[PDB]
Amino acid sequence: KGSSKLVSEFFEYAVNSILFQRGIYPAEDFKVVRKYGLNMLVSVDEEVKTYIRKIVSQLHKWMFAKKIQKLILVITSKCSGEDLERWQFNVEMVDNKEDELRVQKEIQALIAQITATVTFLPQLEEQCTFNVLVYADKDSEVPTDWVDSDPRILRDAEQVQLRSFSTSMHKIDCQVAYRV
Amino acid sequence: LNTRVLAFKLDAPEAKKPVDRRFNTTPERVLDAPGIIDDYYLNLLDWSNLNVVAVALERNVYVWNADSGSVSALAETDESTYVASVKWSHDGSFLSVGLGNGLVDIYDVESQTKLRTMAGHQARVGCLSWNRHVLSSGSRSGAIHHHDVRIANHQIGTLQGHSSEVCGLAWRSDGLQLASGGNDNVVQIWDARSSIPKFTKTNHNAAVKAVAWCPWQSNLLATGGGTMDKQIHFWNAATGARVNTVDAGSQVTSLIWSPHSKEIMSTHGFPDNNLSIWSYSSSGLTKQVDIPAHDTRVLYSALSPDGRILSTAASDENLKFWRVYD
Amino acid sequence: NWVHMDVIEQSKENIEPRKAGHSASALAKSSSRNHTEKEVAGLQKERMGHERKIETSESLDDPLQVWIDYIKWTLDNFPQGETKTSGLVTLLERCTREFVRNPLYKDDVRYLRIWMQYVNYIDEPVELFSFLAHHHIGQESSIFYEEYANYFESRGLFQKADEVYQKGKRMKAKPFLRFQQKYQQFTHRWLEFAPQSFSSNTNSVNPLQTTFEST
Repeated sequence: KGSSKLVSEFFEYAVNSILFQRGIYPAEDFKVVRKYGLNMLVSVDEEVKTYIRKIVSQLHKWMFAKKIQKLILVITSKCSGEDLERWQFNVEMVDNKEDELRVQKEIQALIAQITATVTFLPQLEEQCTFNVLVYADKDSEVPTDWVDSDPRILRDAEQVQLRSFSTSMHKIDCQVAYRV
Repeated sequence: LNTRVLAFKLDAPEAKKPVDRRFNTTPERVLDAPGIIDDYYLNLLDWSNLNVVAVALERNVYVWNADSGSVSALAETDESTYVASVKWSHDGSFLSVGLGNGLVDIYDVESQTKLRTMAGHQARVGCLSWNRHVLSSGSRSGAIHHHDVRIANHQIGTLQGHSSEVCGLAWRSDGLQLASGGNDNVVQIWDARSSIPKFTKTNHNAAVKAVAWCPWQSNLLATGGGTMDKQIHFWNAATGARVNTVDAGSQVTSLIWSPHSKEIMSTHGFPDNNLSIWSYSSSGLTKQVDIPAHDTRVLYSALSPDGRILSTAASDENLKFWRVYD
Repeated sequence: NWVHMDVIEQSKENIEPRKAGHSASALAKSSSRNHTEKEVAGLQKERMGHERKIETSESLDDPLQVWIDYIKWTLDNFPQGETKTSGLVTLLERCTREFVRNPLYKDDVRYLRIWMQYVNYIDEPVELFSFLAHHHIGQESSIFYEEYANYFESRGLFQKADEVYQKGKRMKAKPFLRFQQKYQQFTHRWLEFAPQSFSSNTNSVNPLQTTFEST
């Protein structure tokens, strides 16, 4: 309900952020908008906006139905065709007016950490593309635009656990795997 | 396994090609500093008003008299720990030594005997600032402790203004205000009587190790940020206004106001390892002098009590002396 | 097996910005350093081990590996890079010097990468690039041309950078796709930042040139 909406929106902003920070599209293809008390980068490109929108709309449906366990974003060199980086958002069911504010602060902190990953992440020196995966319940409804895939887990990867935020409904955290 | 893995079938859009005063560069003197630790979170150098340099090498504090050039080994910690900070009291009589284990030692410089050890920090004490007989200690826990060094129960108060390591700490020379910077990228400005921050500044995007009060203007404070920040901001500590700013180009490890001229010196870490002297005015800051000081980050610095000479130290194991004024 | 970002943040101001990034576990170890004589001794032991491996390295089919492991160990254990006790630059120097005349590594991109890490510490990099070219090291690789050309471009010498790119194109340095994109992008930057010096035909417009006369 409220939580699925909130979380889906977070996914939209996070995906944009990763795309900008990892240099998947050039800086000029984004603009600054104020969200979570931060300056967030968000695509101004109609094609990219539409791609992301389709994705996020489906994610919102799966959140509402409680079908989605994880959202995955993998980054891949167009040169070698191999996966260099894997961002994994874990969705778990948790076991007032103030709560909305708290959630906003927690999200802020997670986004700041996502940005701070720039301190240790290898520079991507080749143009990369990206793919998005979700882990879902077996009984989930799958639209034509989504299809079976292996998890594309990284081999010989470093992995970092980021912070989480919780609504009254969902606990969301982020992990990043990468190859040095 | 209840999990089904799905991938969005459509290929992501391919990216489109985008449309859019001469300064001596040679130090006057160089002193070997074997075993000096390379860590941004420590402060291992200080120069007293009695003209004594204290420097921490691993477990030991050595003192050098700038007049006589006599060297002596003032302190050696237990093997389970190391020196994280040294600070002289204002009169230069006492040396406070913060340790990696949270203890704070106080030594008498005359007899070189440890006067006392002060516990109560739960982790490394990386920064120290003296207000009269009050010594203030910052820690990796984010806590600040006020110690009245004359009394058996030393701690007279605590401030918790930081959610991670306290990096910079400085009392104003008149003791009315204290500034703290932190690894949480926060600057706190505290009135002496209050455990409530007078102002809290979030402008820095990295740790703030470098904190300095202007000696010719009471309320003027300089702070400078670490690697992801690189900025030096200036504040009016009465109104909370940001009155100046400059892009330093490198991680800022220290800021030292020139007592004799309207200028401020900064030392730097990644990438530049340099020493900069800036002219200060209401209109703004102009870079006067920029010179590579060390072969590694210039992590530690202290100004001579006559304000004419700046000592810097680094993990190239040189303690260097630069004549900055005259 | 999962390093928390809080732990990394504790050490963030000791992390040298590096193109190749940092190992997570290495950062975990950095944040927990106790700076004791014992810890230093452990590091001294491991260093000794690596040095012994360099001793016996000749027997191995791919001895460069031994240096890589050693270089990594340094990068991993000293997130701030060069210090007296880290000896990073010296190690990079010994490694670059070791394989100069070795045919097996002429075109090996690992060795070249080690050279590129070394060049960051060099006062006059142009001598280094010239050195490599003279010894036919990395000449088939896009990374060499990228770094050489980059030095020139940073210096603002766009024409010099282009010459390097031209050699690479003749060289057919690989992977040729990466090289192609890199060259293209450079050209773009040259046209944006220093158009007046662009020496190649632009098929530029000629306002009011006569394209037809009735007579």
